[PDB]
Amino acid sequence: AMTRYALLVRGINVGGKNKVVMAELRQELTNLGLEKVESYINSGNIFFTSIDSKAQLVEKLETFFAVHYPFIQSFSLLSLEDFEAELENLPAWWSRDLARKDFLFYTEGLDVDQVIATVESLELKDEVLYFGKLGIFWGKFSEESYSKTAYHKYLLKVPFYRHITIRNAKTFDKIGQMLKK
Amino acid sequence: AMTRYALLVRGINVGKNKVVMAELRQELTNLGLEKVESYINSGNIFFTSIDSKAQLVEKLETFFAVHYPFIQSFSLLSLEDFEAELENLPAWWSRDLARKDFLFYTEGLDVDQVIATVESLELKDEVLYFGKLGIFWGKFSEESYSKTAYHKYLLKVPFYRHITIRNAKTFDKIGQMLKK
Amino acid sequence: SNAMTRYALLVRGINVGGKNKVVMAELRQELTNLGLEKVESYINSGNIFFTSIDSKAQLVEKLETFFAVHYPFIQSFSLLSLEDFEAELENLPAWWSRDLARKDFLFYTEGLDVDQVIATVESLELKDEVLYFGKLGIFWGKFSEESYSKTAYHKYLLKVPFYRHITIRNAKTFDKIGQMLKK
Amino acid sequence: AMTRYALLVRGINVGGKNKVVMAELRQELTNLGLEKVESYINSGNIFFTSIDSKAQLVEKLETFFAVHYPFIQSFSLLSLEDFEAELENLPAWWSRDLARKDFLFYTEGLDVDQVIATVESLELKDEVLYFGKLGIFWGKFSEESYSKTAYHKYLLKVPFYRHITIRNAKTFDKIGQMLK
Ligand SMILES: [Cl-]
Ligand SMILES: [Cl-]
Ligand SMILES: [Cl-]
Ligand SMILES: [Cl-]
Ligand SMILES: [Mg+2]
Ligand SMILES: [Mg+2]
Repeated sequence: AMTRYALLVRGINVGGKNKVVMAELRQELTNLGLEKVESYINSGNIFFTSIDSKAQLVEKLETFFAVHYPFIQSFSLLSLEDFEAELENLPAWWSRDLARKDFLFYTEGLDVDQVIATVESLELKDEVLYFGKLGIFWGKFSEESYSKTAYHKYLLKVPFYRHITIRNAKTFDKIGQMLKK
Repeated sequence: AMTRYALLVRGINVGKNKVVMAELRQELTNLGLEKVESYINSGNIFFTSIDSKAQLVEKLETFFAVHYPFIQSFSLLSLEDFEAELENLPAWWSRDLARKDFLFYTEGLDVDQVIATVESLELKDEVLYFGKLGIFWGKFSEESYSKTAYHKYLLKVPFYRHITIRNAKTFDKIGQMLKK
Repeated sequence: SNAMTRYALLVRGINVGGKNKVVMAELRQELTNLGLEKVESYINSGNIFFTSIDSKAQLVEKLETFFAVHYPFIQSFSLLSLEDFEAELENLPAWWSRDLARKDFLFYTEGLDVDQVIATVESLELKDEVLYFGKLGIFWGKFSEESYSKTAYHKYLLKVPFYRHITIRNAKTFDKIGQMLKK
Repeated sequence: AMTRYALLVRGINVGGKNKVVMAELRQELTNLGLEKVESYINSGNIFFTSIDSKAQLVEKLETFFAVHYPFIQSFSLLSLEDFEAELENLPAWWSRDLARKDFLFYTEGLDVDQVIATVESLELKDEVLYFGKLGIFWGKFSEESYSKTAYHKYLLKVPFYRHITIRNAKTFDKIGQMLK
């Protein structure tokens, strides 16, 4: 059955490199046979519909990126049904006005249980996190204490850093909206 | 364009101020720098980037302030910068002086004030030349070394923690790593 | 022989450390040309599923000959049927479903002297861990990340002669293998 | 191409600790994917063949030792081709009947410029040394004068001591033959 997906990528359109023009990428994916292709902002949030199996889509996209955008070396790919399931188990604090709220989306092929063990080893300070099914909800309470959080101090040190796609809560919401189309 | 840089830091891996090179190289890779390499353990890092130098300096300052807060100055220079310096080496820089050091300037340094401070020192059995990236400073003899301004006065200057000192062999190694 | 049987073919050591490269789409096509049917793969670590009515002995010989020519770094493999796997599911340790820090299944490979593997494993001094010898391999649970580096699993498995002749999968992948076989 | 390497370590199998059982280590390295793994004596002379890049092999071995033999903090890793290049430039005195002939092999990551400056600072007596590509050839001529040599009196003082891997000339020769 036709399924809608969100395809999220990291590390693009920053530092004057890894350039991806959204209009071009939407056209490319349309030309590969993905339907109703849309995007949001410029960090790599792509939505499309397909009847192909998830495994087929992952192989297609891996092949496409390896040839045409080889700096895209990880991506998250999740369905409307996956996201709806996540929306049924949101932390109560996720809706509150914390200073910063980020969602760390897992990517295809990620060793999630190892990520969880690594995150669990960090000593958390003025922050709260919850392991969801598509990624990690991670809230930091205050701009006063932000620089002392494990999020701020240690994320660049973790082995999984380039293999997660990080978005703020505003974009997390928008991803859900765009999946419902 | 894609530019190769040397990032040099003072005061690490001595006494404390611990930095594991393999960790730093991976952290800088995560920060977005490419083809990150290091030489020995005193803080000689090489990377490629097409980002503007001003954005590189800001990213690195922010990075060190969180991850290695004892790194409170650094030198950042390009291959092109180094090659320009190599075209105006003092003739004495190639001779067997007892000691030869290069004092690399750091980002944000008030170079004109450094030059005024250094010119105020009474030199003895030594010669120095103000280059574009820093100061070439040769001391002729071990016998006379303890009477040199380099020995007697460098710890007395305000700019000491804001220069990165390397010996001549390491200065050459930095150029070779930039050219790789 | 006599019935169309669904098999899992598991290999170790591929697509890691910048070598031992196997492209899944290529392998699926090549095994289809070899005469295996409905060939599917899970992820990239070497988990292949196929259907065949050929005898297991002939399947093993054909696969050995195939790898020797096409992927000579594949020097052992596990080959098991849906029936085999369902039999293993009837005999899971009670702790295998619990929230241990790490759970792995060490799948035996074709031609392996299982009795030697058992004797070697039994010679190891276990610490914060538990293992059970199943039909298709060894269930091996490690209770905690804080004690993991003191386990025999961690300290000694690179020392054993059988290491390159078992195919290690985590419990989540063990489950996925069963799901892929049952399709 | 398949390349043969020698992997040399120091400080093992002495002083009642730092135990490495050669048969175990050979098996471990085989299990990591290294081929035709062999060893000589018990001081840490291992030989293996691989298609992996030198950089890949260094990282593989560093990671392995840090987890499984953390007292192996340095190592020498050199190819047949490296050794053959060294064999084209042997000192003429290396075949002569000196009382003692040793080779100080450099290790991965060693600050070789530092080592060279430190060694050059020593006052040599009845001995001769030559700086090769892979390390230092160091001959002591006579049993009667051995106790006055810098090799005997000063080597233990150097900061680099635990970061080089010392072999006698017999073992140096054997390393070459095991490389093929
Ligand atoms: Cl965002
Ligand atoms: Cl000043
Ligand atoms: Cl004087
Ligand atoms: Cl020896
Ligand atoms: Mg847990
Ligand atoms: Mg001769």
